Amino acid sequence: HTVPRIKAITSKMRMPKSKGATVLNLEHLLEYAPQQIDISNTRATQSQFDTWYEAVQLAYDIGETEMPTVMNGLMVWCIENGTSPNINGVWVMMDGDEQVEYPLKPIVENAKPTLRQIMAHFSDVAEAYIEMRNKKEPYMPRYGLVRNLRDGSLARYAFDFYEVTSRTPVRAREAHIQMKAAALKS
Amino acid sequence: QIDISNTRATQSQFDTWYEAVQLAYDIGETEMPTVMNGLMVWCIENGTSPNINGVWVMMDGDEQVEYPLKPIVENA
Amino acid sequence: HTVPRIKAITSKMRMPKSKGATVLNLEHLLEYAPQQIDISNTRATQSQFDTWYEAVQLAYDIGETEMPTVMNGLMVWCIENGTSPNINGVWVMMDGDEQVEYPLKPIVENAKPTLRQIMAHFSDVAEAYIEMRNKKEPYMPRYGLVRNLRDGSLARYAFDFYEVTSRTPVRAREAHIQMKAAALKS
Amino acid sequence: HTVPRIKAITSKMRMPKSKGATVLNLEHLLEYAPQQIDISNTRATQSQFDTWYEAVQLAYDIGETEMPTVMNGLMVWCIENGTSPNINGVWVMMDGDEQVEYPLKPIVENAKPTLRQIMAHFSDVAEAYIEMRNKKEPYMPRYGLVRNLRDGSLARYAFDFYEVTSRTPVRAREAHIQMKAAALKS
RNA sequence: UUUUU
RNA sequence: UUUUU
RNA sequence: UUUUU
RNA sequence: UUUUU
RNA sequence: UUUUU
Repeated sequence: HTVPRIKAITSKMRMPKSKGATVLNLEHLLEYAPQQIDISNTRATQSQFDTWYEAVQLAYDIGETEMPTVMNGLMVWCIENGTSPNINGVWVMMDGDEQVEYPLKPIVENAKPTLRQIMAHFSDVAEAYIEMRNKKEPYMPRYGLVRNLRDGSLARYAFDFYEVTSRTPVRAREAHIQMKAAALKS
Repeated sequence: QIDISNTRATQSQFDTWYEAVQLAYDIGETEMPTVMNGLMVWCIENGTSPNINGVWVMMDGDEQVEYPLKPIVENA
Repeated sequence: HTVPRIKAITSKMRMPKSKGATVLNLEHLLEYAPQQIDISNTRATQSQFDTWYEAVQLAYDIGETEMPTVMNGLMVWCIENGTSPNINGVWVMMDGDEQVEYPLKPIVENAKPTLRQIMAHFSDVAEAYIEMRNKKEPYMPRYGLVRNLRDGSLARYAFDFYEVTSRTPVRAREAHIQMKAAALKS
Repeated sequence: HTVPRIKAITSKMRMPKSKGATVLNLEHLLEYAPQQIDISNTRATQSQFDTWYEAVQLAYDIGETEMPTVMNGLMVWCIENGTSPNINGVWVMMDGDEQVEYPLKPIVENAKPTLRQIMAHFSDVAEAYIEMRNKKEPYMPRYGLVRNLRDGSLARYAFDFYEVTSRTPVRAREAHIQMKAAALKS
């Protein structure tokens, strides 16, 4: 009489078995819903990110409360300039009309496995920041200018450490693939 | 078709790998299937090349737990 | 009833967190609006520029009031001739119909990290100066002639130390990319 | 139900055993976290450093309070000039515009196993000092000039007694390897 | 910049 | 990033 | 995976 | 078959 | 390890 429903994982499906015992736990698998970025190797683990954050905070001898401002400045600077392992010298923050420099050693030396993977944690906020800045003036990150990005509307994706995810425009995905290929090309 | 395909590890090889990875983690019979769920999802996201090294990640809710990748690749 | 607005940075966005504490300061990030050229590594820092300016002023034994004229002349000379680290000898100013030479050592030796990055601070004024000079006669900087720039309308961008920014024509950006590639090519 | 964690040192690992008894103490090994430079033979032991410091202080008949200034001067002088066992004569400090010389015998004779290994204790402070000096003028240590170091940004690593550690740039590591090979080459 | 006989 | 004289 | 300054 | 991180 | 003045 009633219309019969179907289970997400069908009852009769070939399953990995060891010693004639199912190797997976379906009860947990159905409820296991980890975000794509939390189980990606292209992004530094939470432990690695915490280690790097603590190391950089200790290197600058900066307190807990002041560190987030430094992190805002570092994210913006990385948005402008690449996050390669080779960057050296000092990165710059603007305290209004005054320029303050911080050493880049602590950031690159403690960033494991890479500074790009560490900054991947800031990818969404970098997107939002570029969106905000573009709402008030033409703000193409310098990485996009180096790559000769002509779209202009792709500025929000045109930084070195952008983490490509499932919920990104296909246009943005293709643009970033092309940009990475061009940058890696000698 | 999949039980007589060389593109798929034999049942004996799969059992050997499963036992080796279970022994490497010092994990019991009951807890291993959860680790296998996490490993399958991680492999779904990231490739299954012989070169993958470091740690693969499971999510115990909002907490990230890492397991060494050596036992998985060396015994496979 | 009323149409509901949306925040620039959405409330529910993945954020970098260390020890279950947000790593960024949104209050400051929203108000953090640093110019693109003030946080660019392709441009010498303000401290480095001040150090170079002071060093060059002291080398010439020139006063505070007379230095800006020397800087005008140096900017024009760099517009004509490249800003490579190799330039040696004397650069030239015109005191009317009289030619006065200044040693190039102090300019190149004190210019850190590079003379190009130091002259990047003069990029906008160089643009304006080339515009002005072109309004009265054909004035293509010698760097554009060496690069065989045929457009003519791109003269305003055809100098060695032009700082490419977000608000530059796409035509100018492509032209300068091609010119830099040609110059670096052996 | 819960996701099972793993121990840093797995329970079932082959261990060195003598007479069927584990030779290592895991409890202490897990907590044993000695800095890399504190267990390196390329650096004089703390006892050797104390012996050398006491010997040099006694040779100069200088008090406890005045010795650190002499040590600052000696570190800077060693930064400029090499720390070979052959250096003889007097090393120089600047008391403003006045030059004061100290005999080099006490420093080299009491420095065991080598003066380079003794000065390795000053490596980090030498790095910082070169960084500071470079922030105000081009300051390449004379050892870098003798080695013909062209990078300029590597000045902070371009002294004889630099102690290569895990947290040093790969660029700096390669540069110092090349510099040491060139210096040792006849 | 030099290197155009 | 540098390498455009 | 890394390699995008 | 392997080689897809 | 030493050998870098």
